[PDB]
Amino acid sequence: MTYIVGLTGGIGSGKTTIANLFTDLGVPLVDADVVAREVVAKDSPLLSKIVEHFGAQILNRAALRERVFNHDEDKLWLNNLLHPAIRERMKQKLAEQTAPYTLFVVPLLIENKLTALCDRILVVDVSPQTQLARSANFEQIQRIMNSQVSQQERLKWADDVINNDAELAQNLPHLQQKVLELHQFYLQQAENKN
Ligand SMILES: Nc1ncnc2c1ncn2[C@@H]1O[C@H](COP(=O)(O)OP(=O)(O)OP(=O)(O)O)[C@@H](O)[C@H]1O
Ligand SMILES: [Hg+2]
Repeated sequence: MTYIVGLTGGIGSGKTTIANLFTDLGVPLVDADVVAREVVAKDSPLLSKIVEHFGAQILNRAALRERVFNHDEDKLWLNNLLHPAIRERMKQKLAEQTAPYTLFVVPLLIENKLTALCDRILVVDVSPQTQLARSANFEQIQRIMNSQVSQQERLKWADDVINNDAELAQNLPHLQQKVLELHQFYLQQAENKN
C-alpha cells in the first residue's frame, strides 16, 4: 500500500493551500470532497436512491443541502446512505495509488472517525481568530467551528503539524521548506514499510 498521510485542519486553516504544495511535488491526492462528489454523480446508484427518497425536486446540491437543514432527521438518512459509501470509495482510491506516499485530504478526518484509513496525521494549525479571518458570515463560521474538534484536540491527534497563522507574503518560503522536509520524511517512512 502507498504510505497514507491524512491531512486535516479546521475550517479556514489552509488545508487546500498545503495540499497544493504537496501535489506540486508530484504526490497524489485523494480528496474527500471530490470523492463525496463522485459518489452521487449523474448516473450513479446512490443518486437515484436519494432522488427516490426526496423527489426530483432535488443533483442540485444546494437544494439537497437546503433539504438536509430541516432537522437532524433527513440528514441522518442521507448520512446513513452516503458516509459508508464515501468511506469505501476513499479506501478504493487509496489502494489504487502506486506512489510511495499519498496525501489523503479530509476536512472531517477526526470527527467522522476516518483516522483508521491513514498511517499518520498531518494537521494544518492556526488560531480560531485566524480561522475566522481567513474564512471571510462571522456567525455562520463560528457555528461550523463549534461543531468541529477544538484546536487542542486536533493537535493531540496530529503526528505532524505545520502552522499557517502567518500571512503567505512573509511565510510562504518557510511553509515550502517545511513541506519539503515532510516530503523527505514521508518518502523515508514509505521506504521503511519495505
Ligand atoms: N497563510 C496564508 N495567508 C493568507 N491567506 C491564506 C493563507 N493560507 C491560506 N490562505 C487563504 O485563506 C483561505 C483559506 O485557505 P484554504 O482554502 O487553503 O483553507 P481550507 O482549510 O482548505 O479552507 P476550507 O476548509 O474552509 O474550505 C483561502 O482564501 C486561502 O487563499
Ligand atoms: Hg491516520
